[PDB]
Amino acid sequence: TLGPVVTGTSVIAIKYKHGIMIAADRKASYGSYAKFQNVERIFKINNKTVMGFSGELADAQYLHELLTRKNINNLSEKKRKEDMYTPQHYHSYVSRVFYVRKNRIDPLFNNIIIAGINSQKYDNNDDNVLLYTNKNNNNEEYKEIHKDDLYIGFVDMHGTNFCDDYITTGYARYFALTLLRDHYKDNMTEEEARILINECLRILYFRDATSSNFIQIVKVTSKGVEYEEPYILPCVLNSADYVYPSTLLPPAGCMW
Amino acid sequence: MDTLIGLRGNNFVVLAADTYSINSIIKLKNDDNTKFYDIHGNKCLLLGGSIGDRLQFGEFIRKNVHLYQYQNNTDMFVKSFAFFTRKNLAYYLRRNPFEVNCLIAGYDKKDGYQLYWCDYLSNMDSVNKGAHGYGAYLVSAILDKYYHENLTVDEALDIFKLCFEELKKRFLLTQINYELRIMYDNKVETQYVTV
Amino acid sequence: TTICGLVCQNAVILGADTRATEGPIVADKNCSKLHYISKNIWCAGAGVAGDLEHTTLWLQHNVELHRLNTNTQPRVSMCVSRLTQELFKYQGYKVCAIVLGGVDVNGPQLYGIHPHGSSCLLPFTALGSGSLNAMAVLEAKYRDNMTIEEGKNLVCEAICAGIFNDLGSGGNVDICVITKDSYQHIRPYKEPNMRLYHLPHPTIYPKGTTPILSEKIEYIK
Amino acid sequence: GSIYNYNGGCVLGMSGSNCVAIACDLRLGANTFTTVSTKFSKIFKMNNNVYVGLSGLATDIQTLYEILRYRVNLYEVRQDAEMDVECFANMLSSILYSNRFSPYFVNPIVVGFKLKHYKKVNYEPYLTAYDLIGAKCETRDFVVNGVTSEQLFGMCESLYVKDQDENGLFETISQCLLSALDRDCISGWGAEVLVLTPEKIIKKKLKARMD
Amino acid sequence: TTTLAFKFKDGIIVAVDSRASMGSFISSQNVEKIIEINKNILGTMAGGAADCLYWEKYLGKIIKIYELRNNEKISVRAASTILSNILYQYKGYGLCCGIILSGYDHTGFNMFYVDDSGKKVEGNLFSCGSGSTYAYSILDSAYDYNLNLDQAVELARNAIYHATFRDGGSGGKVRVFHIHKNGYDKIIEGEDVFDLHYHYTNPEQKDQYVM
Amino acid sequence: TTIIGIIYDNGVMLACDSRTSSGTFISNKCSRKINRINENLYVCRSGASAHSQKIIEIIKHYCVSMKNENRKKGRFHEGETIDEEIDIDSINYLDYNNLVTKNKYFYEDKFNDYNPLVENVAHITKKIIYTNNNFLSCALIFGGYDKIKKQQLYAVNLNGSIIEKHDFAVSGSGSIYIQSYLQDKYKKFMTKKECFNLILNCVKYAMHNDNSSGGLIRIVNITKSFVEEFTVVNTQMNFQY
Amino acid sequence: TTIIGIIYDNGVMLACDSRTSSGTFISNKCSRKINRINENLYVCRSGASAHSQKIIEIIKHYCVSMKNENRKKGRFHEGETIDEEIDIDSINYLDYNNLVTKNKYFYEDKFNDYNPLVENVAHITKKIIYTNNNFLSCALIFGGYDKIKKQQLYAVNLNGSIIEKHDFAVSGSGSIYIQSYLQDKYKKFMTKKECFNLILNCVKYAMHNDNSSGGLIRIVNITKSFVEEFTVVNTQMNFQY
Amino acid sequence: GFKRWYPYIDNGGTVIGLTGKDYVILAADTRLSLSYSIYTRFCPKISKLTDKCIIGSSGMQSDIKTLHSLLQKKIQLFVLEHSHYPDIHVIDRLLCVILYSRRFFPYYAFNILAGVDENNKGVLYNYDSVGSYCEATHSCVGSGSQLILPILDNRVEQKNQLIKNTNFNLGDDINFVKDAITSATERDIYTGDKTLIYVIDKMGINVNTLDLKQD
Ligand SMILES: */C(=C\S(C)(=O)=O)[C@H](Cc1c[nH]c2ccccc12)NC(=O)[C@H](CC(C)C)NC(=O)[C@H](Cc1c[nH]c2ccccc12)NC(=O)CN1CCOCC1
Ligand SMILES: */C(=C\S(C)(=O)=O)[C@H](Cc1c[nH]c2ccccc12)NC(=O)[C@H](CC(C)C)NC(=O)[C@H](Cc1c[nH]c2ccccc12)NC(=O)CN1CCOCC1
Repeated sequence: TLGPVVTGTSVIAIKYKHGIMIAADRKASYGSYAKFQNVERIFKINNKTVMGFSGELADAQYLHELLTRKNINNLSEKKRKEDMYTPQHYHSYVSRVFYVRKNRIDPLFNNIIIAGINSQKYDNNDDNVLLYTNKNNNNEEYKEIHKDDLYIGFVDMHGTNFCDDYITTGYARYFALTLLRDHYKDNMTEEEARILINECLRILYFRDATSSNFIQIVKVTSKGVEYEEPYILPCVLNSADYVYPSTLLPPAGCMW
Repeated sequence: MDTLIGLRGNNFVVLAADTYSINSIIKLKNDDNTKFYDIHGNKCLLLGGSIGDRLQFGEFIRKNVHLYQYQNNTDMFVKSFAFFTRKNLAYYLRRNPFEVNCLIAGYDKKDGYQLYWCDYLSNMDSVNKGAHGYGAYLVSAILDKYYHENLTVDEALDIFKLCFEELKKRFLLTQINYELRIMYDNKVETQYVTV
Repeated sequence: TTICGLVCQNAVILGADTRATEGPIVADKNCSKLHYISKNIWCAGAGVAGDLEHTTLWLQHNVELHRLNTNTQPRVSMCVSRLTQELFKYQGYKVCAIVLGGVDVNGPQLYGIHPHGSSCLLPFTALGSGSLNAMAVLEAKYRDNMTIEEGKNLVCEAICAGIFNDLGSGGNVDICVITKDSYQHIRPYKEPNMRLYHLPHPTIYPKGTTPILSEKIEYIK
Repeated sequence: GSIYNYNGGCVLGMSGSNCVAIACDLRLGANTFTTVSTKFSKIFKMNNNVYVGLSGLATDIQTLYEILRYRVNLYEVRQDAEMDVECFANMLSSILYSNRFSPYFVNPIVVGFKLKHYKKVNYEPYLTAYDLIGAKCETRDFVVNGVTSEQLFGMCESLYVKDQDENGLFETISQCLLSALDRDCISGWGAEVLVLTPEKIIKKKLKARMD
Repeated sequence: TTTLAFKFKDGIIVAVDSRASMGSFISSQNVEKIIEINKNILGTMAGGAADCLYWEKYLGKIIKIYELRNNEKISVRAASTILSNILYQYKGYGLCCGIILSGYDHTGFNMFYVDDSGKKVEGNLFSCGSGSTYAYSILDSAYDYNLNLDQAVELARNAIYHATFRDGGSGGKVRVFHIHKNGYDKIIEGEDVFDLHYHYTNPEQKDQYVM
Repeated sequence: TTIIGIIYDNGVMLACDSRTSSGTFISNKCSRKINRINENLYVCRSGASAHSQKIIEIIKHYCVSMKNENRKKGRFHEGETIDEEIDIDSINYLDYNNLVTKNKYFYEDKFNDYNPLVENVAHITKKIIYTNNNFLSCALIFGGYDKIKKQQLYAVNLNGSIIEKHDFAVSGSGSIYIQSYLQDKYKKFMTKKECFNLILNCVKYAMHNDNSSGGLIRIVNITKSFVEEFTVVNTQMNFQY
Repeated sequence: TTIIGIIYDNGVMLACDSRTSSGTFISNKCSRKINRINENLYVCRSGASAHSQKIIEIIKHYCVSMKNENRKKGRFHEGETIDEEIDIDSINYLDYNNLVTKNKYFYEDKFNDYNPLVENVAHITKKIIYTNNNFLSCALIFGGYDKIKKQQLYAVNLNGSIIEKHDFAVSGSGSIYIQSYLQDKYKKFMTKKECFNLILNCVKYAMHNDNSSGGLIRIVNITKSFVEEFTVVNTQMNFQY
Repeated sequence: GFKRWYPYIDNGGTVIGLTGKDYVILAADTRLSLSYSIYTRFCPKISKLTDKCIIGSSGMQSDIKTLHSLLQKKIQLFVLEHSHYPDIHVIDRLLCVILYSRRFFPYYAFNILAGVDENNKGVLYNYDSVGSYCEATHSCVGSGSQLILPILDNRVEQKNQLIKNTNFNLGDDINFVKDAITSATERDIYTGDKTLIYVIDKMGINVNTLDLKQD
C-alpha cells in the first residue's frame, strides 16, 4: 500500500459505568467521492474486544482478518475463560505489527482503536463461546464495571501506542477530543455517554467533509459486544444568519 | 584558490599573495600581477577570486578612490576606503555579486597602520592578522602563534617565511611564488619571495 | 495561535491567546494579537506575526485617514475590501488570517479573512493552530442573541480550549467587546497559565564573582 | 537557518531597578567554524538612551547599523531632540519589514530608557526583540537573540531576578551570557557587557572562554 | 576535534582535545578521544564518535583473540590493516572515522592514519579533525625529531591550544600522552584551554585580545 | 461545490450548495456562492474562493460603470405601462425541528432601459479571466434577464472560455454526479414548480454524493419583473431501498 | 470505461461498455469486459487492461481448482428434482441499418453441489490484488449466483478492499456521471424488464457523457438456473430538448 | 503519484539526569505529542531496569518503548543465564551493542541511563541513539536539552564564577532539577504537564511527581 485510496473517517471510544461505547459513521470515501455509505468500521474480535479503524479500508480489512484468526486459535487452545486474550494483549499485538511494518517501511495506512473489557470476573460469556450465533439478539441488568477493568488503546501508523479513558482518531482527535477533555467524567450512564458522543459526532458532521450522520454505536459490556441499530443523527444549523437570504444583505461590497 | 595573508603591526602592514594566474588545470603565469591594487595615499587592496571579478572590482574601486582624491584634493582615510569598498561589495552582493575576498591595508596619521579583512559575503572587520583562501587554514595558526605587539618588519617577514614554507610543505597546491607589499616608514615596498 | 470571534446581540466579541512561537520555542509569552482598527472595528490575527502587525497598522491608519476625510463612521465592509484586495495582490505570501469584527450602520459584523484574499461574513469563527478546538467549543455552545456576558464566557472557553489543546497556543486570554458606541479591551482576561514551581530563594550572585578583563566608565551628560 | 550559522553571534538584554544592561559575544566567524576576529562588537549606540544589539550575518549587521544611524541622525537633527526609544523601536520594525521579501538576516534587540516628564524625569527600562521581518516582542525583564537563543532563554528563565541594582544586574546578565556561550560552538571568544544607568554607562569586557 | 600524534627521539607524543558537538551545540567538553587498544597501542579518534568507539572496540576484541591464540603482541601495521579492511567493507554506508593508531612493537615506534574510506598511511606525524590544519601548521613550524620529552609535550599542548582557539569545533580540555617502549604515560590528564589562552596569548589580562 | 442553472418557461433559476472547504476541513459551513451583479443579473462561483470573489468584485464595479453609461437623456415610456408560488415552509418542514428563508424584490428598471446585458457582463468577465488564466482558476455561471434575449445562462469555464447554454449549466465537483440525472429529467418550457423541484433535487443529489458539497441550498429565481430567493435546509437524502 | 451491476428480484444483471483506449486513441473498439469465471459467476473489469486480464486468468485457474475440490463422493438428489423475455431485436432495431446478439445457457450443476461461492472467488481475488496493490491497479465487480446467498454483487476496489453490495455497484470513469441517475431510478425487487431497461440506460448515459466509454453495450443476466447474454448496438442518446 | 512515507516522528519530551556523591536523579516530562497536538498528557519516559538502574529516553515513542522492552528482556536473560544482575556499566555496553546493531536505521531515541554501581556512586550515560558517553555530573536529552544544560552547568560546574559553592545534597539537587524542568516548560512547547522524578540511592528507587504548566 503506497497510500490511502478508500478511507474511513474518525472513530470515538469512551469508558462509561457499564463498559466501552465506541462510535463511527458508516461511510468510506474514495477521495472526495462518498462511494460507500453503509460500511462497517467497528469489528468484534471476541466477546470482550472490538477494533475500530480510520484510514485505508483494505489495510483495516487485512488487520481484521489477522485478528479474527488470532481469536480462532485462542479459542481452539482455550480450556477456561481465563485463557481468552484480553484487549491489552490485542493492543500489544497490533502495536508490534505496526512497529515491524514501520521498520520495513511498508506501513498500514490506519489509526486503530482496540477497546474492551480487561477482566473475566463480571460474567461467564467466555465459558461457552458462540461464533456464528449471537444469543443477545432474556434481558438482565448490566454490571457496573470498574474503570480500571476497562481498556481503550490507540495505535498509529508509526507504531505509537497508548491507552486512556477515551480515544479518538481522525478529526475527532480535534473536535471530539476537545469536548471530551472538557466534559468527560467517570461512571457516566449510557444515556449521558450517548449524548456526549452524539454532540461530538454532530460537530464532526458539521466541520468534517469526509463524515456522515449515519452512525454505528457498539457497546462492550457485561452482556458482551452489542451492535446498535444504525441511526441518522439529527443535525440542524445553530444560527439563522446562515439561512438569512443573500438578497437581504446590502448589494454593495463583499457581503458574501 | 588564491591565498592572501595580512599582518598589521604598530609600525607596518605586510600583505602577501601567491603569484599564480590559474586557468583550469594549468598555471597561465607564475608571476601573476592581478591581485594587488595599489592606491595613492598609502592604500592597498589585495583581492582573491576569479580573475575576471578580481580585475573588475579592483579597477572599479581604484578608479573611484582616485576620483574621490582628485575631486577633493585630499587623501582618503584608510577606514573610509575600507568601508567604501565593503559598501560597494555589499551593494553588488544581492544584484550581481563579485566573488572576491579582500584584504584592505593602509596607513594614515589619524589611525596609523590599518588592516581590514573582508570576505565575498562582505563581512568586514579590522584585524591584526588575517588570511584568505584554503591556505588560511594552514597559515592562521602560525600568524596567531608568532605574532606579538612591538613586532618588527623583519620579524614579520620571518613569520611570513614560516607561512610560505607551510604552504609549500603541507598545502595541496604546492605554492612557491609569493609577492609581498610592505607599508612602513611612509613608503611602500614590493618584494618577491620563492620557497 | 487561537483567535476567535462571535456576534452577540448588539456587540461583537473577539478573543485571542498570547503566544508567539519561533519553531518549537516560545519567542513571546504575552504578545498582543487583538488590534484596534477604529473605535468600532477590531481585528485578531493569525499567521506570520510581522505581516499581521504591518498589515493591521496600515489598515488602522488608512481607516483613520478615510474617517477624517469623509467625516463619517468607519465601515467593516470598507476594512474587508481593503484587506482582501491587499492580500489578493500579494497572493497569499502575506500570511494573515484575520477575524475582523465591528459594529456600523449595518449592525454587528464578523468576517473571516484568509491569506489569499477571501472573506466570509460569519456569526462566529476561529482561526490559528488552535482553531479546531476553538471551533469545537463554538459549535457546541453557540446560539443567536446571546448576552454580552454569555458571549464573553463562550469566547473565554473557546480560547482556553485552544490554549490547552494546541501546542502553538498559550499564555493568557485577551478579550475585546465592540459595540456601536464603545469598545472594552480586557488584557489579560483569564491568566490561566503560570509557572508552578519556584525555588525557595532566588539565586543572587555574590559581587565580584564574574571575572572581567577591563572596565571603562563613561558619564552621560 | 544556515545563513545565521555562517557567522554566529548572540545578543542579550536585561532590566534592573533604574538600569538596563546589554551584552554581546565578540566573535566574527566564517564558514560557521573559522574564527577570524575576536573584537566584532554587536552593540551599537544610537543615542544616550538607545542601544541596539544586532546579531546575524555580519554584512547585514553593518548595513542595518548604517541605515539606522542615518535615520536616527536625520530625525534628531530635524527635531533638535533625542529620538525616543519607542519611536526608534517602531522605526526599526518598519525598516525591517520594508525588506519583507528579501530581508536582512539580522535578529536585533533594542535596549534603552523611556523618559517621562512630570521638574525631574523618570527613566523606565525598555527592552524589545525582533525577528528578521520586524515582528516585535516588548518585554520588561529580558530579551535575547542569536544562534544561542535557546541557551539564553533557559538561563534567563532560571536566573533573572526582578528589580536589581546595577551590580546585581551586571552579575546576572554576565553569568547568563557566559553560561549560554559555553554551550555554543559558533559563539563566544569574548563577551562585552554594557550597564546603562541614567547618569553613567559602565562598559566591561568579560574574561571568557576562547575555544 | 583536534587529534595529533608525532614520533620523536623518545617515542610518540599523542594529544587530543575533549569537545563533542551536534551541529552548533556543544554536547560535551569532557569526552575521551584517546583510547588504548592494547598495552602498546593508542588510537586517537575523530569524526563520528559512535562509529569510532564501536570500531575501536571491535579492533580491540580481534587483537585480544589474536594475541591469546598466537602468544605474541600484534603490530601496529597489522592492527591498522585490520581496521582499514573492516572500514572499507562498509564504504558507502556513511561511517565517519579518522583514527591515528600509534604504538610500539618489535619494529619500533609505528604510526598509521586510517580512514573510513579504507585509507592506511604510514607516517611520522599526523593530525585529524576539524582543527587538523591548525595543528599541522603549528607542528610543522616547530617540529624536530630530537626534542626532549618536555619540549615535545609543550609542542603538542601548544598545537592543540591553537587548534581550539581557531576552530569552533575543538575545545574543552587538552590531553597529552607519551608512548614509550614499556607502555604509555598520561603526561597531561586534561587541562582546560582557558588557562592555556590566558597564559599563551593574553597573559596580561588588561584588555580583550584582538585576533 | 455544486452550482446549477436551469432555464424554464418564464425565467432562469440558479442554485448552489454552500460548503467552502480547505481540503477535508470545512472552513465555511454556509457560504454565499450566488451573488448579485445587478438587479437582474446573478453569478454562481466555483473554484478558488479568493479568485472568484475578487473577480466578482471587479465585475460588479464594471457593471456599475456600464449601467451608469447606459442611461439616456430625457423621459421615456410616458403612454406605456409595463402565479404559482413555492411552498418553501412545507419544503423546509422537519418534524424533529424568527427564521427568514425567502425574499422577493421587483426590478426598479421596469423597462430594462439602462440595465446592462447578461452577455456583456459575462463577456467582460470572460476577458478578465482569460487575460490572467495563467493565475486565475474559477468557473462562473451567469444567469440573468434582459429585454433582448430574455432569460440567459452563460458558462465561463476554467481557462477563460464562454459558452451560452439554452437549457442548463452545471459546474463544480458535485455536478458530475448529477450530470445524467439532470439530462434525463430536464424538459423544455418547464413550469416554475417543476424547475424548482428539479434544481433542488439536483443539488441534493450532488451534496449526497460529493464530499465537497454540503450545507444548505440557495436558490435564486430571476424573471422578467422580479427576483425571488429561497433557502432550503431540508437537504437530507432519503432512499426507500 | 463503465461497468455496472444491479440486483433485481430474481437475479443479478451486469453491464459494461466496450471501449479500451490508450489515452485519446481507441485501441479496441469493442472489448469484452464482462468475463465468465464459472457458469454462475462473472466479473466486470475496470482499470489497466493488462492487470485486470492477468488477475482474471489467475482467478479462473483458482476457481477451477476450487470447483474440483468441492466435489463430494457418491450420488445425490436421487428423489429430488430441480418468464418475461427481453425483445432484443426491437431494442437494437435502427431504421438506417446473420448477426448474433443473444445467448442463453443453463447451469450444468443444477443443485449448486460443487460450484464455488461468489464470496469465495471475490475474496481470493481481493487477497491477490491486496498482496500486490503496490503495482496492480484495477477495480472488479463480481456478480454471481450461489445457493447460500442467492444473487450477489461484490465490489473489489482499488487498493484491494471488498464491499458486498445489496442493491447495485458501479465502477469506471463513466459511472460518476450516472451515480445520481441510478440512485434515483433504482428500487427493490425490480422485474427483469425494469432492471434491463435501467442498466441499459445507465450505460447509455455514461457513454454519452464519458469520452473513455463507448462502443456497444454487453449485458449478462445471471439467475438461479441459467445465464443470458445480450449485445446492444443502439447506443445513441436522443434528447427531445 | 503518491508521496513517500517518512518512518520517523518526534513525540517530544525532556529527560534530565543529575548525579551526586551517593545518589542519582532522573527526571522526565510525561507529555506525548504529535506535531501541534497532544496524544496524551501522561506517557512515562523512564523504565526501571534493575533495583539500581533506570533509563529515560526521548524521541519516537514506539522506538523508545521497543528499545526499553528489548533492554529489559536482555537484562532478564542475563540474570537467568549468568545468575547475577548486571550493573550500570554492563548495561551500558549492552545498550551500546543494541543501538549499533541498527546503525543504518537507528532508533530515534536519545537515552540517559542512570544508576548506582557497586561503589554506591551515581553514574549517568548519555546515548545519542548510536553511542554512549559517561557523564560526570549531569545530562539532558530531548527538546529542552539546549535550554536546560546551560542552567545545570551554571549551578553545578560554576566554571565562570570566582566565588564558588560546593555544598551539594539530595534536596538541593532535586530542587535544581525541578527548577530546570520548569524553566524548560516555560519556553519549550513539547515539555509540560507532569514530570516524574526518580531518585536512586542506597535505599533503592523512589518516584515523586511534580506539576508543570499545561499550555
Ligand atoms: C499564531 C500562530 S499560527 C501557528 O497560527 O501561525 C501566531 C500569531 C501571532 C504571533 N504574534 C502576533 C502578533 C500580532 C498578531 C498575531 C500574532 N503566529 C506566530 O507566532 C508565528 C507562527 C509561524 C509559524 C509563522 N511566528 C512568527 O511569525 C515568529 C515570531 C517571532 C520569531 N522570533 C521573534 C522574536 C521576537 C518577536 C517575535 C518573534 N517569526 C517567525 O517565524 C519569523 N519568520 C521568518 C520568515 O518569514 C516568516 C516569519
Ligand atoms: C570531533 C569533531 S569533528 C568536526 O572533527 O568530527 C569529534 C570527535 C569526538 C567527539 N566525541 C568523541 C568521543 C570519543 C571519540 C571521539 C569523539 N566528533 C564529534 O563530536 C561529532 C561531530 C559530527 C559532525 C560527526 N559529533 C558526534 O558524533 C555527536 C556526539 C554527541 C551527540 N550527543 C552527545 C551527547 C553527549 C556527548 C556526545 C554527544 N553525535 C552525533 O552528532 C550523532 N548524531 C546525533 C543526533 O542524531 C543523529 C546522530
